[PDB]
Amino acid sequence: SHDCAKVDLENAELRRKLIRTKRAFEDTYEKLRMANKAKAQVEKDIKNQILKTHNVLRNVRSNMEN
Amino acid sequence: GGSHDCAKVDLENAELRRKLIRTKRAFEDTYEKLRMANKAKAQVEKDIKNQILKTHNVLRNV
Amino acid sequence: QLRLELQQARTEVETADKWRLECIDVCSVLTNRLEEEAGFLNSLLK
Amino acid sequence: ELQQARTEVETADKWRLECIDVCSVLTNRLEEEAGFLNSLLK
Ligand SMILES: [Zn+2]
Repeated sequence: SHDCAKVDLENAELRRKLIRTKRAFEDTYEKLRMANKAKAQVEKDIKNQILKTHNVLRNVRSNMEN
Repeated sequence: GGSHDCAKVDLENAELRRKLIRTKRAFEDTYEKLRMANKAKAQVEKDIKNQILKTHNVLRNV
Repeated sequence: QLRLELQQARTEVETADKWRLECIDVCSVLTNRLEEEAGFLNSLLK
Repeated sequence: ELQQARTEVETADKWRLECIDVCSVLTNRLEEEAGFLNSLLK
C-alpha cells in the first residue's frame, strides 16, 4: 500500500530535483574553482614580490653590515 | 504506464531522498565557500588600497 | 693657499654630510615602509 | 696640508653616493611593489 502512480511521480520528481541540484552544485563549484585559480595566481605574484623585497633588504644588509 | 516493483521503487525513492539531501548540502557548502571567497577578496582589495595610499604618501611626500 | 684649503671643508665636511644624513634618513623611512609592506604581503599569504 | 682634506671628500662622497645608490634601489623597489599592488585592482 503506497499508491503506485503517486510513488512513480515522486520518483520522477526526485530525479528531476536531484539532477537540477547537482547542476547548481556543479556551476557553483566551477565558479569557486575559477576564484581559487585566480587567487593562486595572485598569491604566486605576491610570493614574487616578497622574494624581490627580501633579496633587496638582505643585499642592503650585505652592503652595510659587512 | 506499466507495472513496477513496489518495494524496489520505495527503496529507490528513499535513496533519491537521501541523495537529494546530500547533494543539496554540498551545494550549500560550495556556495558558502564562494561567498567567503568573495568577501575575503573584497576585504583584501580594501587593505591593498590602504597600503597603496600609504606607499603613495611615503613616496610623493619625501 | 687659504681659500683653496678652507673651501674644501666648507662642503665635503658639511654639505656632503648634510645630504648624506638626509639620504640615510630617506633610506630609513623607505626601509621601514618596505618592511611593513612586505609584512603585509606575508599576512596576505598566511 | 691639501690632500689631508682632499681625501675626506672622496670618502664622504663615497658614503654619500653609496647611500644614494641604496636610496635608488629602495625607491625603485617601492615603485615596482606599489605598481604591482595597483595592478591587483585593475
Ligand atoms: Zn506499487
